[PDB]
Amino acid sequence: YKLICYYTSWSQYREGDGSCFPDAIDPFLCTHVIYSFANISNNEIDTWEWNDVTLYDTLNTLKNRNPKLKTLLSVGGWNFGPERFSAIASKTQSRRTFIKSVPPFLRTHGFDGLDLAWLYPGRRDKRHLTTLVKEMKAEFIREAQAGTEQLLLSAAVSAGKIAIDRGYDIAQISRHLDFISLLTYDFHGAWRQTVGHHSPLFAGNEDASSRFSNADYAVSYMLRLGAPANKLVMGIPTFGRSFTLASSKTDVGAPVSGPGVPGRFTKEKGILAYYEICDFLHGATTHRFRDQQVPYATKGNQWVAYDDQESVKNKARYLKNRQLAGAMVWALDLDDFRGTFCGQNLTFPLTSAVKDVLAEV
Ligand SMILES: *[C@@H]1O[C@H](CO)[C@@H](O[C@@H]2O[C@H](CO)[C@@H](O[C@@H]3O[C@H](CO[C@@]4(O)O[C@H](CO)[C@@H](O)[C@H](O)[C@@H]4O)[C@@H](O)[C@H](O[C@]4(O)O[C@H](CO)[C@@H](O)[C@H](O)[C@@H]4O)[C@@H]3O)[C@H](O)[C@H]2NC(C)=O)[C@H](O)[C@H]1NC(C)=O
Repeated sequence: YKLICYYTSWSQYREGDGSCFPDAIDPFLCTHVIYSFANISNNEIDTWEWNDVTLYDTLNTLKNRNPKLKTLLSVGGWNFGPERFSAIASKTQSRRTFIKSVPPFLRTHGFDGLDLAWLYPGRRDKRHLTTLVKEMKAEFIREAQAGTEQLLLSAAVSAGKIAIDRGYDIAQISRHLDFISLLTYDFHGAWRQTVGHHSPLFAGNEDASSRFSNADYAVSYMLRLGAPANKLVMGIPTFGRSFTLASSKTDVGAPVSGPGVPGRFTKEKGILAYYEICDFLHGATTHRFRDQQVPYATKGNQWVAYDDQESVKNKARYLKNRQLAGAMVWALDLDDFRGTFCGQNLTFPLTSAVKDVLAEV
């Protein structure tokens, strides 16, 4: 099984213990580690942060301890305008220029592949995305003639039915990608004025109309559309989504006023790292959706949807049962990487729980 793990560059800036650098990563935890995110300048792949060249080197030295470890550099991301990807892929000339700049950059910095994080292609982009993937892969095939191991090509893809139907030719890109990571943790949050879980595994016979907004539906749908199970990787989150309640009601459908209060370390309204959730739990009431198989907690007027060791193990078993290629984790820097916030002295408790299940078979 593959265990794909993302590391985000901006996590180096969090204060105190929240600060995470590539060397905090256990070389034997994941099979693949993806660095997020690279930029595109003058239609060529480029660094993003001032010290990326140094962090690339730090990350890639983990391979001196685990020679089987593979690293990839992810291009795009949320702070990368989707329109920007749009413009590059739409024109043969700018697309060729970008594709050509990739292999030498990857080789120079010691990466084993490129991850595409175009979030997200729209109806008018579907054809160009296919073109981008095909031609990128052909270039990688060509570059390997030089005697070096062929570069890997992956992509992070929406798990939302409407997003999938609108922007992706799944049957086509599946044949050119080495693996596809499903973003199965964005099924709510988004700004909708009700309380709900962003990463449920199953639909849950209760208050539903989404009926498409759960991991099981997304996986089934991808398989139906033509993606082979052996190229599909299921996304598992290591963060939680928070809400400020509008009333004293805590159960399903409870009214919400806006996102939750920022965490001390991550400092972003609406999100909390798992290590911050471990702290938040002291004094909170914990619950679990029996149908969706995911937990949530409340304290004061704060409501948090998250994943714990039990739900993450549950998701890992599910993907093994569907015979998928593996799991993807977003993100290592949001897991209890120091192993000092969540109690039982274990570094990366969530990611380790997934790895354990995956190693059972
Ligand atoms: C990821 O990559 C993107 C895309 O490459 C980076 O975005 C660009 O960032 C640069 C640096 O801040 C910046 O380019 C500069 O633009 C100057 C003028 O600004 C306009 O830029 O913006 C309006 C937009 O509507 C245009 O209509 C105008 O024509 C300009 O283009 C431009 O003057 C400046 O060019 C200087 O070139 O710099 C040289 C050398 O210092 C100087 O001698 C020249 O006289 C000149 O003034 C420069 O090119 C721009 O704002 C961003 N543009 C784009 C394409 O988005 C992004 O920074 C990067 N991200 C990260 C985090 O690295």
